[PDB]
Amino acid sequence: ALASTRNGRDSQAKRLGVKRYEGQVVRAGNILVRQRGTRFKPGKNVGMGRDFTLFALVDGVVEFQDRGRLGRYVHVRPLA
Amino acid sequence: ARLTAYERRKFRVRNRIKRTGRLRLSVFRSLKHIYAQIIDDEKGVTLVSASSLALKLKGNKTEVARQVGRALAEKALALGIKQVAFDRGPYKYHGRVKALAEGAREGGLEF
Amino acid sequence: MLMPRRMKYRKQQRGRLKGATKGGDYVAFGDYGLVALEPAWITAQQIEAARVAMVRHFRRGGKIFIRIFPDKPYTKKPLEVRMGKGKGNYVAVVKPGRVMFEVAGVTEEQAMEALRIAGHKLPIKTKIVRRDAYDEAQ
Amino acid sequence: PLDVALKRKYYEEVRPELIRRFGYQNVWEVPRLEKVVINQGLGEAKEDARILEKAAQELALITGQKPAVTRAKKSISNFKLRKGMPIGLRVTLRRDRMWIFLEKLLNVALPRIRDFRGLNPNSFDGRGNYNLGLREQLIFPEITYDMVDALRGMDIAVVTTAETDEEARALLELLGFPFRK
Amino acid sequence: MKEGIHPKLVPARIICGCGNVIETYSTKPEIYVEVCSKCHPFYTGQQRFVDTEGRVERFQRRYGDS
Amino acid sequence: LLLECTECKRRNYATEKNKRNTPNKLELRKYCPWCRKHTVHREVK
RNA sequence: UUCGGAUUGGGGUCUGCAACCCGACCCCAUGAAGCCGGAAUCGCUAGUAAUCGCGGAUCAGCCAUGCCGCGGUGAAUACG
RNA sequence: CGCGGGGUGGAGCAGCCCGGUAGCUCGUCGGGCUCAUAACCCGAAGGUCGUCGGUUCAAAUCCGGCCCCCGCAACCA
RNA sequence: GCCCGGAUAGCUCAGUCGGUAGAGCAGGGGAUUAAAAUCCCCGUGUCCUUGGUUCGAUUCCGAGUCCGGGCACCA
RNA sequence: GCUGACUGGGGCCUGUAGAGCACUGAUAGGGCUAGGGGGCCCACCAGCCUACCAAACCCUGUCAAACUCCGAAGGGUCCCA
RNA sequence: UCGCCUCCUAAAAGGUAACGGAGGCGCCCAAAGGUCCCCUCAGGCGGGACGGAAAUCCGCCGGAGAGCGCAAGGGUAGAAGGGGGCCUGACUGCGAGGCCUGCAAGCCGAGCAGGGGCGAAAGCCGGGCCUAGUGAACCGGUGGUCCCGUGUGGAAGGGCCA
RNA sequence: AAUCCCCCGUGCCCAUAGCGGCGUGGAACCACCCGUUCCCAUUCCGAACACGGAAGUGAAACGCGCCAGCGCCGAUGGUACUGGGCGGGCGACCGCCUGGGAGAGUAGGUCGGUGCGGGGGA
Ligand SMILES: [Mg+2]
Ligand SMILES: [Mg+2]
Ligand SMILES: [Mg+2]
Ligand SMILES: [Mg+2]
Ligand SMILES: [Mg+2]
Ligand SMILES: [Mg+2]
Ligand SMILES: [Mg+2]
Ligand SMILES: [Mg+2]
Ligand SMILES: [Mg+2]
Ligand SMILES: [Mg+2]
Ligand SMILES: [Mg+2]
Ligand SMILES: [Mg+2]
Ligand SMILES: [Mg+2]
Ligand SMILES: [Mg+2]
Ligand SMILES: [Mg+2]
Ligand SMILES: [Mg+2]
Ligand SMILES: [Mg+2]
Ligand SMILES: [Mg+2]
Ligand SMILES: [Mg+2]
Ligand SMILES: [Mg+2]
Ligand SMILES: [Mg+2]
Ligand SMILES: [Mg+2]
Ligand SMILES: [Mg+2]
Ligand SMILES: [Mg+2]
Ligand SMILES: [Mg+2]
Ligand SMILES: [Mg+2]
Ligand SMILES: [Mg+2]
Ligand SMILES: [Mg+2]
Ligand SMILES: [Mg+2]
Ligand SMILES: [Mg+2]
Ligand SMILES: [Mg+2]
Ligand SMILES: [Mg+2]
Ligand SMILES: [Mg+2]
Ligand SMILES: [Mg+2]
Ligand SMILES: [Mg+2]
Ligand SMILES: [Mg+2]
Ligand SMILES: [Mg+2]
Ligand SMILES: [Mg+2]
Ligand SMILES: [Mg+2]
Ligand SMILES: [Mg+2]
Ligand SMILES: [Mg+2]
Ligand SMILES: [Mg+2]
Ligand SMILES: [Mg+2]
Ligand SMILES: [Mg+2]
Ligand SMILES: [Mg+2]
Ligand SMILES: [Mg+2]
Ligand SMILES: [Mg+2]
Ligand SMILES: [Mg+2]
Ligand SMILES: [Mg+2]
Ligand SMILES: [Mg+2]
Ligand SMILES: [Mg+2]
Ligand SMILES: [Mg+2]
Ligand SMILES: [Mg+2]
Ligand SMILES: [Mg+2]
Ligand SMILES: [Mg+2]
Ligand SMILES: [Mg+2]
Ligand SMILES: [Mg+2]
Ligand SMILES: [Mg+2]
Ligand SMILES: [Mg+2]
Ligand SMILES: [Mg+2]
Ligand SMILES: [Mg+2]
Ligand SMILES: [Mg+2]
Repeated sequence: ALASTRNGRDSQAKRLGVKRYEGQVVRAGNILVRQRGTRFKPGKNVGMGRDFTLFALVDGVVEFQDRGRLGRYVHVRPLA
Repeated sequence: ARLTAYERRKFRVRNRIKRTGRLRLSVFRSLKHIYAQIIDDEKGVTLVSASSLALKLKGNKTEVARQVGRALAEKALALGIKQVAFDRGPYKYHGRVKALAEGAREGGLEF
Repeated sequence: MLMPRRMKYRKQQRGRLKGATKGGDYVAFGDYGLVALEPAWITAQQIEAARVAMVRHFRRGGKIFIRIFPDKPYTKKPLEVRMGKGKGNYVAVVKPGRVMFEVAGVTEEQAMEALRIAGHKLPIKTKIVRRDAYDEAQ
Repeated sequence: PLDVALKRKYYEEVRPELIRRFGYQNVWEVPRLEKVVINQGLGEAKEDARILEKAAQELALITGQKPAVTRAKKSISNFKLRKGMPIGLRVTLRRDRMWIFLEKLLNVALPRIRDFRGLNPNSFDGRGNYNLGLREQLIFPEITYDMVDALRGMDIAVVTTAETDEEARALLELLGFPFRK
Repeated sequence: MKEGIHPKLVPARIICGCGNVIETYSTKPEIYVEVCSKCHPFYTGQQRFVDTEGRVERFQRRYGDS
Repeated sequence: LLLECTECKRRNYATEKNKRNTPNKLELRKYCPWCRKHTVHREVK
């Protein structure tokens, strides 16, 4: 309807974002980024799960890469 | 019309290959010749080379191709290289490109 | 009256009157301006009060520019208390140093005595201005 | 067959006239003629998908190629049209088979058109290709007139490497295209 | 061309008010064309037979002798 | 329409979804059993 | 439709001072509606009804298919 | 303000639910029967569906705003 | 989940000792001196679907599709 | 049992303040122009004039929580002190 | 009005209230799924019989404004969009390590083994571009199975898997 | 063999590489090109993809230059805002300190740069 109130909803926050930043040490499996579209693409030693979710493939440290119109990139550098 | 069919399928198959992260056995083929170049990315670097040009052979372009494959294996295997992935570029795996690849076993392989 | 057609959203949050006019402000169309010394929500009905005072002031003659527009919807409840928002019931946000109005094609002594009338219809203090080098070229 | 009288007429006496007229540094710059695309739009057979394969049988006969079918891009209400259905036949012919078809068109078909004070010369498309369209299909030699169930015409696209209309006109004129001037 | 599904397209002969068009190379050899215009009856090779415009012409002609 | 598909023997199966009036047929597709390995698997009950 | 000839294009003929409005007629072309007519409704009992042609008055000519007449052929049906 | 129903040929009412198709009675128009009118019979015309927006391939139909209509409610104070 | 009853041309439907299909208001045609009724004629309706039973199946066996009443159940 | 709040250095994350108008919308003045509002000459396709309607487009000039070509201060986190 | 998803409020990490502003879900798809191969939009201008603002065709221009089953957002043609061939990984046995988080839940997940699919391969494949399409436990139904079986053998009834 | 130059691949920066105009290149690379027998192709078409070729052409495409009309990049100075610290105003809001400091805009910039490998000249 109009007045009484037709509004009132909202959904739960999804706690989305970057979970490991540059030069943080990770282990195989650690998810690195939680995100909706392809907003960061998977890099070197980095997986992407069906919900667009990026994880470390290998132990290591995380480096961020901005490739211009190729988008932004997350890799894991071994010395695992 | 921007960015042609050629350059799309071009990128398409490279990108897929480039993920698995092997050494890349790339294949250019002109209407005259057929060349093949084995690359390691992340160093952005060529390792082994083979051409119908620098080998100066001719007649039956396919048969010429099988040769520049064996030519590559032989030179390549000599540096330790055995496993790689076949780039196949913007070419149907068929004919001349098929032939170089099936001439590139006997030597480093899985094609 | 003055009012948009077509809005994207019917109601919209109040927000602040913070700052300086941020553009508008340099006297682009006319010989004389009326500039805002204070912030305020100037109402579609105050604007039209001022516009008419000026045309009445000269001859149906002259030329008048306005140059602020009431695109911000102004809600009010009835004598109720609290359940939802709404309703109704339009303003233009106006910070200091903005040119509203701004006449042309009239004698200075006309424009200035009309712009003086005009600002008596406004909720804020005002300043009459002329035109300059300072109003540049563009 | 690689011979085909019109093909020849183009090479011996159409090309040189064109070089003589516009004048051309390069053999390639002189207009070639690629791609006659013939297209029957038919809403006519829409709910009937049977009527169609007759029309494609007709088009084959005069072209020497079976056409492929075009299917509705988007869905439109006002004349039926689910976004699925076949709208019509379209055949591409080039390279010889093109020629052998244009010959027949110039010397037999258009002559057989009732009235015909000639091909309209405003149909050049400004970048130098030309289009026209026919009301009935029986103006062709391969059509026996007792094989017409119902009339269906078509659209013909003459595509040409000529950068402009003027040149494109000249090419087609010289090939024997009768024009209403 | 895909082999199957196709009209033969074999050399032919063909006819008109004129002689033959040797060109042919068509489906269905030996065809008879009713009339063409080129072959120069009926428009091109402009005959202008039967010719029109007489009707402004006429009203002035038998007219002022009478 | 909840879906239930046996194979032929041992009657244990594996479980599906088609809520719908097509596919309406015997609704059969190749699957791995817990039984031996990769048999024919037809729908049922 | 070799049915039917309305309409229209062109070409002429005659009367008449004169055929645009408004004439009749001949020829070429054009060939429309029309496949026995809703509710309803008219005439006719015998040489009648149907059907076929012919003359006259008026009148330069004629919109006559009208009217007033002439004969040719020639039914059906009346319990009541 | 609040909840519920409504707005369609001139009149009264269906169709909305379940997307594609707008029907019924009366009136109106033309013919008929009658000396004439009514009754009666044979034919016809007539609505964009309050409105503005949206959804869809398609909106009287589904959705939102606004405008009128009718009803219910407005209690302890 | 049940059992059963109802599903027929255009509508209602009425009809199983199985070998053939049917009737009224409709529709149309025809008569009826004013306009109903009443007379006389014609409509695959593949009689609720599929496989099965023998010559034969609206009507007989295996599953069903749909509908009702009165029962059931419902963590 | 030195890892703590706080602090220094370094990296990475972000889309607020401010501002902007490239998107989505709104929007003042002018220009140029589709469709027409039809003044009408038509009542043949025509068909011109518009101090009214008008898309887009150019020029000037603005506005926005659910607009962003941009974008600080700060904030978060990890390493080393 | 009550659970779930999208946006804003939300003060550039996460999170954050109000009978604050706006919308959506309670499904759907045996192809709308897996893979290999191919293809690239919408719009505008010009040309073209019936074709009209739009059916189909031809030309040029058009980096994405289209499409991605449905709301919104984010994403996306160097495909996630459109067509086709083979196919059923919308597998079974598990699961390093994490996101989230009061619990219980929710979520992503490489990798190994069995047997497969598509591919020359590299490889991908444990449904769908993603984020809604859902409901602890207790009672019971139905299919299987080894487990228990009240002196013993069976049966009754349970358990366990679905 | 290094060095340089041209081509061909193939990376990288991610428009200062772009659009448009102009000019230039075929020996060699490359392309278009010749053909459709064969492998393989087209919901029709050897267009594309594919093969067997080598007569011609640098027209298209591609490469290399040069033009600042567009596009893209873009200071310095000054403001806005602001961490932290203080004031003022009934209010809306405003000012000072110290530290950080845009966006628009102005000046300019720009018709790319570069790694590995080949082929050819040096
Ligand atoms: Mg949220
Ligand atoms: Mg400004
Ligand atoms: Mg106020
Ligand atoms: Mg109270
Ligand atoms: Mg004042
Ligand atoms: Mg033209
Ligand atoms: Mg051209
Ligand atoms: Mg007259
Ligand atoms: Mg007859
Ligand atoms: Mg009659
Ligand atoms: Mg007389
Ligand atoms: Mg007479
Ligand atoms: Mg009447
Ligand atoms: Mg009466
Ligand atoms: Mg409404
Ligand atoms: Mg609509
Ligand atoms: Mg009480
Ligand atoms: Mg009381
Ligand atoms: Mg009181
Ligand atoms: Mg009656
Ligand atoms: Mg310490
Ligand atoms: Mg830091
Ligand atoms: Mg702001
Ligand atoms: Mg804007
Ligand atoms: Mg904002
Ligand atoms: Mg910047
Ligand atoms: Mg320390
Ligand atoms: Mg947003
Ligand atoms: Mg936040
Ligand atoms: Mg914050
Ligand atoms: Mg935050
Ligand atoms: Mg709701
Ligand atoms: Mg288009
Ligand atoms: Mg067009
Ligand atoms: Mg999009
Ligand atoms: Mg969306
Ligand atoms: Mg969407
Ligand atoms: Mg989106
Ligand atoms: Mg597929
Ligand atoms: Mg198989
Ligand atoms: Mg775990
Ligand atoms: Mg937990
Ligand atoms: Mg896995
Ligand atoms: Mg395995
Ligand atoms: Mg295999
Ligand atoms: Mg309990
Ligand atoms: Mg239990
Ligand atoms: Mg036992
Ligand atoms: Mg016992
Ligand atoms: Mg016992
Ligand atoms: Mg048991
Ligand atoms: Mg940029
Ligand atoms: Mg050469
Ligand atoms: Mg040369
Ligand atoms: Mg060139
Ligand atoms: Mg700048
Ligand atoms: Mg600065
Ligand atoms: Mg401060
Ligand atoms: Mg700056
Ligand atoms: Mg440049
Ligand atoms: Mg380079
Ligand atoms: Mg070199």
